[PDB]
Amino acid sequence: GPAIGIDLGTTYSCVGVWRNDTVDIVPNDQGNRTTPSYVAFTETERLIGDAAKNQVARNPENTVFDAKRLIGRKFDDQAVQSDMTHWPFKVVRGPKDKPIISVNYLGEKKEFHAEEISAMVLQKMKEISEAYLGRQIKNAVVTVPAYFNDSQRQATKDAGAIAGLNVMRIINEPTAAAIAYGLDKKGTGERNVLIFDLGGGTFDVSLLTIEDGIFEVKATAGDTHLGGEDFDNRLVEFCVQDFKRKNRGMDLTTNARALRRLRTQCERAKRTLSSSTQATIELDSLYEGIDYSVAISRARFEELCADYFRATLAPVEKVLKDAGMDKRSVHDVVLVGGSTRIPKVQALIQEFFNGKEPCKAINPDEAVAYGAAVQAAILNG
Ligand SMILES: Nc1ncnc2c1ncn2[C@@H]1O[C@H](COP(=O)(O)OP(=O)(O)NP(=O)(O)O)[C@@H](O)[C@H]1O
Repeated sequence: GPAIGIDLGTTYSCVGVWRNDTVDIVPNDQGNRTTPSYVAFTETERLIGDAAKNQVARNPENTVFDAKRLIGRKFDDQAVQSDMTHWPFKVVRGPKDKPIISVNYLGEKKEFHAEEISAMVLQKMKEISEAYLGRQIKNAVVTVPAYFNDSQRQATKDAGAIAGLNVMRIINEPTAAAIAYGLDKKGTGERNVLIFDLGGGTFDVSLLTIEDGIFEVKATAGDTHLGGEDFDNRLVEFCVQDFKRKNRGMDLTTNARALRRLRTQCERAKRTLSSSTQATIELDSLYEGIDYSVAISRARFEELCADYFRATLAPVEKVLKDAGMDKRSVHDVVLVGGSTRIPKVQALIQEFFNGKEPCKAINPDEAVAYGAAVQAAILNG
């Protein structure tokens, strides 16, 4: 049958298919090409994606996200123990030091491995692809960060198997982006490719070398706690303080629904600021019947995340140093991840590369899935 390519992201997942000998990115039920990597359990149903993410404030203990931060890892890992302190869902020690997510589902305590949560997200990707292609799908290529170990790779493959997918190969995310642009066919000799990947929760910089279609990850650097979510946090913080001074120090964070309405609008304001210089937040009866509105400029947003945007350049320096390579030696600079849509992030990378135009023709949050779909087709014959 036909083969698909899946980008199983920390915050958003994306699937690419083949129609008429080309790659199509599968739109979900909301017309979006990316789906939140969220699952939720209630007394009557399980919710996936947007439906799960939108009810997070109403059901925090049973809304699971960030399964990618847990997949193939051990319960006692310092990274796992640190992440657990910011999660409202319960994580316990299972046998063989395996993390167990503990929720309530259909009126009973239910346990899940991180790969069972990721399997739900992968099953949703299989469903939308089947609806889109009008046929059964099993063959897939699933991507992972280049730094993932054998345990994390195997657990991602297991998530695929639990979802009913035949995982033909687990490939690296930066390699998938390079494949998406046909960088393994661009010129003669050796090709140096830098993948600049800024998504919802993570920042990954990878330096690859290509020679005669063979890819080699030379160096990787980044921050697993730097993404679009942190930029929203800065906008949310600004609006929370602005409501305090407008309303005698009143704190809207005490009301989960009010904070969620604000956060939802900060996310949309941020997205508007990638195409417009002005964004408007206007929320009637936000907190204690008090109306809230604010005009947020692109300059203000850039000023609020000034430190974050600057900190993206250090891992670019780290990959070039680690490989003993100069920035002028890079033949292709590839923009990957939804947060690379931010004009200031684009301007900073281009300035660093002395005006060099990046590879950005493919939607940055779709490139990994696009590349995974190309690889899937090759492997499927
Ligand atoms: N037009 C836009 N302007 C600014 N940010 C955007 C825009 N569109 C999407 N984003 C951000 O893109 C992020 C999701 O990036 P995406 O690359 O889809 O996540 P991912 O694949 O799960 N990677 P990650 O979270 O790092 O592991 C969210 O924080 C969005 O707010």
